[PDB]
Amino acid sequence: SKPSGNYNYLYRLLRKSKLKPFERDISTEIYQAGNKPCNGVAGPNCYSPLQSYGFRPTYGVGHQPYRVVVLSFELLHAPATVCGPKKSTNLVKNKCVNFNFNGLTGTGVLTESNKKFLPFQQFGRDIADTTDAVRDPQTLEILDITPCS
Amino acid sequence: ASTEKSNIIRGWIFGTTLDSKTQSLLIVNNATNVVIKVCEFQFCNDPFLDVYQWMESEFRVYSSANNCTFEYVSQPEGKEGNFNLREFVFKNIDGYFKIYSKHTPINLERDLPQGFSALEPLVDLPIGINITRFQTLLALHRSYLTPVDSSSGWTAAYYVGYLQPRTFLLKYNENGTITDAVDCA
Amino acid sequence: TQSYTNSFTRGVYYPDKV
Repeated sequence: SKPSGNYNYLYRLLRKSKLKPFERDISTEIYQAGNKPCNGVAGPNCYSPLQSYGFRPTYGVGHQPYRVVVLSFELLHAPATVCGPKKSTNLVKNKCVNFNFNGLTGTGVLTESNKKFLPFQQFGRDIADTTDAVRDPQTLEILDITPCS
Repeated sequence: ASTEKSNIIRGWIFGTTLDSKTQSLLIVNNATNVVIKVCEFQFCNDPFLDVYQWMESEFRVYSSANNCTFEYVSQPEGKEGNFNLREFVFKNIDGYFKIYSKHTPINLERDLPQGFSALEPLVDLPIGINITRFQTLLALHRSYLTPVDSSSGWTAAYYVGYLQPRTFLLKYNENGTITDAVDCA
Repeated sequence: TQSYTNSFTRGVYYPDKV
């Protein structure tokens, strides 16, 4: 914001159709509101759709420029790379132990079955959508999650 | 879908008006790498890839590119070798451009054979483009160079199908592969 | 230049990664 007016932000006041989620329309064409074909110049039936902001510190709280940051992440069970600061333990076999591969908590027994997972597949669910087979993030082997006694 | 084995089709374009006034998606597959860029490309009436034959390809499909807000080079993308039918499913929903691919050998006549062949996910990247038109990029390979002029020497075989929202009943085999499907509608 | 054919049982892909 500047006391003389910061004109480095636009908000596309007018548009022909409603925008779909997660899209970007940076077209600077003249919005033809009337019936006469607009020839790219401002007229009584077509104006500039891109309007500038009047950000000034003199305005009260609510008209000041507010920076918005939208973090859009995907929490679907799939091969991921970002897995926080969660550290790793060793790999025990044939015993009732807890498991936390990529945030999936629970209790079961690893059996190291022969299921053939594809490179884009890491988790496997049963009829009841309960994850019964997982791919180890570090080792490329496949481990089943069977409930304990 | 196409069954050529001479690397003719090696890219596609996506956009609304295919001009410099709006954004456009340019995807080109080379012999060793793939280039995916989102820029205000000025597509001509007949976009095609030029070759100076073996190397040194020229991008004569567009006239200018200024904004260029998104670029992507994966170089694993779509060639699937040179030894037949490579099916592709392009999806653009919620700003994410999903691409599917699958390589199925052909042992029949010049027609779509029976059976089932599920496609595998390839890449998912956001472009935020209101894609309404597309065109297939193909290398002419007229044994010499050609200018940027359209309607080149075409003298010197792909299928196109439109997708619709349909409910399917997928049948997985014992090995986890899809061997049958049913279109409920 | 243009021909019309029908796909019998092709066009299926894996919806999710499970």
